[PDB]
Amino acid sequence: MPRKGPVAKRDVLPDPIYNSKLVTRLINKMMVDGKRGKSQAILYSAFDIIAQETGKDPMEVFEQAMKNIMPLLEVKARRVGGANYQVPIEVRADRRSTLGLRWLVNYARLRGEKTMEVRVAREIMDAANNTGASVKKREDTHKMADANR
Amino acid sequence: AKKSMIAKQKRTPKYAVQAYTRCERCGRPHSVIRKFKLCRICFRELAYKGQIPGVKKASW
Amino acid sequence: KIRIRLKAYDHRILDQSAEKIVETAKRSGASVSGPIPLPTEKSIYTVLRAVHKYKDSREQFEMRTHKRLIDIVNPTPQTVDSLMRLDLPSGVDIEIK
Amino acid sequence: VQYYGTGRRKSSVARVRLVPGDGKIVINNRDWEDYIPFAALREVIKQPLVATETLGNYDVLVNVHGGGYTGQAGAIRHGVARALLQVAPEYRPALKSAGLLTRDPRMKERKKYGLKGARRAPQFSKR
Amino acid sequence: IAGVDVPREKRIVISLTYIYGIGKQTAKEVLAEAGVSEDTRTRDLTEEELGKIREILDRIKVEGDLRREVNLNIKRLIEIGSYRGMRHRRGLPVRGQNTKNNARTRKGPSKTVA
Amino acid sequence: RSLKKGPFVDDHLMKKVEAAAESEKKQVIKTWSRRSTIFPTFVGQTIAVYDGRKHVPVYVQEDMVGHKLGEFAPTRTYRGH
RNA sequence: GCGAAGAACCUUACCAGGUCUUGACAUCCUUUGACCACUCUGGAGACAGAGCUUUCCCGGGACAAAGUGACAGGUGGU
RNA sequence: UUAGUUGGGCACUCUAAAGUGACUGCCGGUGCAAGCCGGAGGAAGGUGGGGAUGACGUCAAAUCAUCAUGCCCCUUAUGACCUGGGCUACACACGUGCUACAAUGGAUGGUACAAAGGGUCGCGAAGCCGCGAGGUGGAGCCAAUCCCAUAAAACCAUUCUCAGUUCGGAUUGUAGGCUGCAACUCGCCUACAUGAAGCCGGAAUCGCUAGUAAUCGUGGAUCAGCAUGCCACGGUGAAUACGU
Ligand SMILES: [Mg+2]
Ligand SMILES: [Mg+2]
Ligand SMILES: [Mg+2]
Ligand SMILES: [Mg+2]
Ligand SMILES: [Mg+2]
Ligand SMILES: [Mg+2]
Ligand SMILES: [Mg+2]
Ligand SMILES: [Mg+2]
Ligand SMILES: [Mg+2]
Ligand SMILES: [Mg+2]
Ligand SMILES: [Mg+2]
Ligand SMILES: [Mg+2]
Ligand SMILES: [Mg+2]
Ligand SMILES: [Mg+2]
Ligand SMILES: [Mg+2]
Ligand SMILES: [Mg+2]
Ligand SMILES: [Mg+2]
Ligand SMILES: [Mg+2]
Ligand SMILES: [Mg+2]
Ligand SMILES: [Mg+2]
Ligand SMILES: [Mg+2]
Ligand SMILES: [Mg+2]
Ligand SMILES: [Mg+2]
Ligand SMILES: [Mg+2]
Ligand SMILES: [Mg+2]
Ligand SMILES: [Mg+2]
Ligand SMILES: [Mg+2]
Ligand SMILES: [Mg+2]
Ligand SMILES: [Mg+2]
Ligand SMILES: [Mg+2]
Ligand SMILES: [Mg+2]
Ligand SMILES: [Mg+2]
Ligand SMILES: [Mg+2]
Ligand SMILES: [Mg+2]
Ligand SMILES: [Mg+2]
Ligand SMILES: [Mg+2]
Ligand SMILES: [Mg+2]
Ligand SMILES: [Mg+2]
Ligand SMILES: [Mg+2]
Ligand SMILES: [Mg+2]
Ligand SMILES: [Mg+2]
Ligand SMILES: [Mg+2]
Ligand SMILES: [Mg+2]
Ligand SMILES: [Mg+2]
Ligand SMILES: [Mg+2]
Ligand SMILES: [Mg+2]
Ligand SMILES: [Mg+2]
Ligand SMILES: [Mg+2]
Ligand SMILES: [Mg+2]
Ligand SMILES: [Mg+2]
Ligand SMILES: [Mg+2]
Ligand SMILES: [Mg+2]
Ligand SMILES: [Mg+2]
Ligand SMILES: [Mg+2]
Ligand SMILES: [Mg+2]
Ligand SMILES: [Mg+2]
Ligand SMILES: [Mg+2]
Ligand SMILES: [Mg+2]
Ligand SMILES: [Mg+2]
Ligand SMILES: [Mg+2]
Ligand SMILES: [Mg+2]
Ligand SMILES: [Mg+2]
Ligand SMILES: [Mg+2]
Ligand SMILES: [Mg+2]
Ligand SMILES: [Mg+2]
Ligand SMILES: [Mg+2]
Ligand SMILES: [Mg+2]
Ligand SMILES: [Mg+2]
Ligand SMILES: [Mg+2]
Ligand SMILES: [Mg+2]
Ligand SMILES: [Mg+2]
Ligand SMILES: [Mg+2]
Ligand SMILES: [Mg+2]
Ligand SMILES: [Mg+2]
Ligand SMILES: [Mg+2]
Ligand SMILES: [Mg+2]
Ligand SMILES: [Zn+2]
Repeated sequence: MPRKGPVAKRDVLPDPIYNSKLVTRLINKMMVDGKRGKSQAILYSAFDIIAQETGKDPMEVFEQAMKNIMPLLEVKARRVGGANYQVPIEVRADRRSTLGLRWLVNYARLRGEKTMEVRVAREIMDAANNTGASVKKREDTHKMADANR
Repeated sequence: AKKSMIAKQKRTPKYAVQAYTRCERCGRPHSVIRKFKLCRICFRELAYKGQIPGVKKASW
Repeated sequence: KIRIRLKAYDHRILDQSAEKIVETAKRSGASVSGPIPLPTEKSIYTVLRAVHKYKDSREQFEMRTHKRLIDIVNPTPQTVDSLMRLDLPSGVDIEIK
Repeated sequence: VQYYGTGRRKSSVARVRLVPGDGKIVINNRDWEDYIPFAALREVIKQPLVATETLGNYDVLVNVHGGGYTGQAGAIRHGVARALLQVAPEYRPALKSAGLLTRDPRMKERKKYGLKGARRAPQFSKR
Repeated sequence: IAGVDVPREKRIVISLTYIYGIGKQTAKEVLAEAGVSEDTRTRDLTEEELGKIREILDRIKVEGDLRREVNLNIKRLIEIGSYRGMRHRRGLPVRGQNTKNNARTRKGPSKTVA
Repeated sequence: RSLKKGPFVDDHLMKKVEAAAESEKKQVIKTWSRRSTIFPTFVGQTIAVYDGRKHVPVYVQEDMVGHKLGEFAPTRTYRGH
């Protein structure tokens, strides 16, 4: 079966305001229908809310949250003897950050406030204190891997 | 019924909106382009022969 | 103050005709402004390839018109006579204003 | 006393002109904050003047047409980068280090018959 | 209040929309010729100004008036034996819509799968 | 004519087949003009309208004015599958 | 969302009713050579009935009305 | 000058003919070599992006209805003319699509930025009238000149505040507009009223590897009128590929 080998990787650009690529990846992950400006302004407003409430720069808060919601073990399906079973596996760094951002946005869209800036800010603040929907998502993933070790 | 169809199409209609177009080589009613008065099939074959000036197979 | 528009389906014979007109006007007259290339215009005709079925198999044909514009500023009787007496090739269309 | 550059991006083309002055950016006889009311676009436009340390020594007057606003900004950036390249040869490495001299070659592809887009294909069903 | 009890939390326009026979632009025109602004809530209406609203609404056909009118309109078509009367009786699309498939607002939920 | 060109009635139907039935008007009118508007002066008479096969006789009442002559002669037959 | 890059009439090949038979469309034949167009009457229309009417050119030819075949005419089947 | 308007000039974009330019050509590693991984310069780097281009053969695959044709049938009819109807039927099942189920949103006001195309028995401006679809009017155009032609998403203010609702628009009632001899069966569009299902969809299944998918508008052929279809054009613009 074909695939001819490893492929190149995308090269994102640092954000014009917060000079980091991870902010750009978060903005891309929140994007809908190719509307960069909307998600970009939403992220800027959410970081404004963060800086207003916590009182410190939003970048270290964001990095603490991401470090707090990145996974280590994950469950993958293996087909042996005609049956499929879940098994533990360790993520690479790229997949680590990918899962972190995916869960962050997925469980920030499912909160219960009026706007999206508030939802994103509250999710980030919760993740910075080891609490929230995104935090438990990596807690069970650690649990699910152990129960099938 | 084909020669009667062609003859009726050539005749002046009872009303102006009665009139329609047919390919001038083969009396075909559908798919008639009206810069050439040709249906798609006659158009294609005459274009391959090289007898429609200016038109050539489009690569772009 | 004399305008000439030339239009054809290919640029080789039309290039020859335009250059020849410029040569004759320069010979029998005094002045001429070089041939300005007007934008070519192309039209596309998409046609079903089969006779009965097969919508998804098609064929494009195209038709391009090439244009040039020439001006003579110093008009003299010899220039007008020579320009009107030229025998351009068939397939090249000339319009003099 | 004038350094000229031509930028292009997508279907946008920009005539950028650079004259010694104070830092006044002019776009289509309109102010550069009135023409571009966002901020990241201004950052990407003034990247070429920040890569080298010559941000506030020049005025740029630009003349853009074609494409959309991000295309406007990309064409302006390319034009000012080329104008700075004209100002002094020694700017050539720095502008090359950030990829500000490359004219971006990717342009919108072609609609193909039998498909709904360049690559999008109709929905398939065995039965 | 005005024919019926319109909601009291909302604006006057949106509350007036709750009367049968009044939509959006008719509500705007009512509040325009009634000398009343439209950002004021329904709770904040006075008695004279609401009375002008009542006075204004008496010249428009609303609730049972319109229901009787439309019912008579349908009944005439039914009882003169027209085509639209037949369509009204059988519960099929009245305009020229196609019924080979997909006419469900008139035929109701998909009936017994044969 | 759904415009301000006036209403439409086909001339052979009205001219002297409707305006001519003024004395002893007790007979039917056969017509193929399904497309004619029922004028106010049509009322009282019975017109036989072609439906594709047969001439269905319709007796013009007071409420039929403004409708088309063919609304009262269905073309398709269908009885409960 | 296939022939169909356009089914209200026409398209139209299907059905009902009303009509035609060298014919709606071609070559030759025999007499006449410009026939057609237009007005009114009847009819749903095709079609019939009266008047003004048809101006070939240089024996040739393409057009044109009448009568008759030799023939035409089939989106009929494989 | 209301204005690139007028004068003036090809400087710059642009237009279109002829050339140049990219070849693992140079450097390091690896290999016996082909080649593979990185590096320089360059607008572009590994057949740069995309088209047209479909070998020998397979399926008695599709088409006697685009055309042509052997053989077999009809010939006061299986040929020919006309008006009306039907191809639009409706208990239901399947295929391909469009619109939504709302706050990354709805309504109102302001306000930027395209490309590719069509126009002479044609496109149709300004001004005036109408709530609107439209009417009237006739300018400029056989067009890099004039018209179609308002781009829409995006952005800025005010409001709504999670509600089957200021979501959603089906369905139905009345009054109209155009094209056409004619709009009932059976056209498209508008105004006011009405305000259905629908809270992101089960087992399952489809497309897509980059200016792609996703999303927003624009033009054209057919065409008196009629497209959510087809064919093209640009605006904004991702995620992921460990591996067989
Ligand atoms: Mg990648
Ligand atoms: Mg951007
Ligand atoms: Mg034939
Ligand atoms: Mg037609
Ligand atoms: Mg075609
Ligand atoms: Mg074909
Ligand atoms: Mg196929
Ligand atoms: Mg191909
Ligand atoms: Mg300028
Ligand atoms: Mg400008
Ligand atoms: Mg300026
Ligand atoms: Mg200006
Ligand atoms: Mg451009
Ligand atoms: Mg193609
Ligand atoms: Mg398709
Ligand atoms: Mg399909
Ligand atoms: Mg399936
Ligand atoms: Mg009706
Ligand atoms: Mg109706
Ligand atoms: Mg319909
Ligand atoms: Mg129907
Ligand atoms: Mg339907
Ligand atoms: Mg159907
Ligand atoms: Mg059917
Ligand atoms: Mg269906
Ligand atoms: Mg319905
Ligand atoms: Mg039954
Ligand atoms: Mg398809
Ligand atoms: Mg059909
Ligand atoms: Mg018929
Ligand atoms: Mg035969
Ligand atoms: Mg056989
Ligand atoms: Mg160019
Ligand atoms: Mg390299
Ligand atoms: Mg490209
Ligand atoms: Mg190539
Ligand atoms: Mg077979
Ligand atoms: Mg097969
Ligand atoms: Mg088969
Ligand atoms: Mg078969
Ligand atoms: Mg045959
Ligand atoms: Mg045949
Ligand atoms: Mg067939
Ligand atoms: Mg057949
Ligand atoms: Mg056919
Ligand atoms: Mg029926
Ligand atoms: Mg589609
Ligand atoms: Mg959609
Ligand atoms: Mg709404
Ligand atoms: Mg707006
Ligand atoms: Mg613009
Ligand atoms: Mg243009
Ligand atoms: Mg058009
Ligand atoms: Mg248009
Ligand atoms: Mg436009
Ligand atoms: Mg509800
Ligand atoms: Mg409706
Ligand atoms: Mg209707
Ligand atoms: Mg209709
Ligand atoms: Mg309404
Ligand atoms: Mg109701
Ligand atoms: Mg419900
Ligand atoms: Mg809800
Ligand atoms: Mg798939
Ligand atoms: Mg691929
Ligand atoms: Mg879309
Ligand atoms: Mg939309
Ligand atoms: Mg659109
Ligand atoms: Mg679209
Ligand atoms: Mg459009
Ligand atoms: Mg269109
Ligand atoms: Mg049209
Ligand atoms: Mg469409
Ligand atoms: Mg429509
Ligand atoms: Mg679409
Ligand atoms: Mg792969
Ligand atoms: Zn043909």
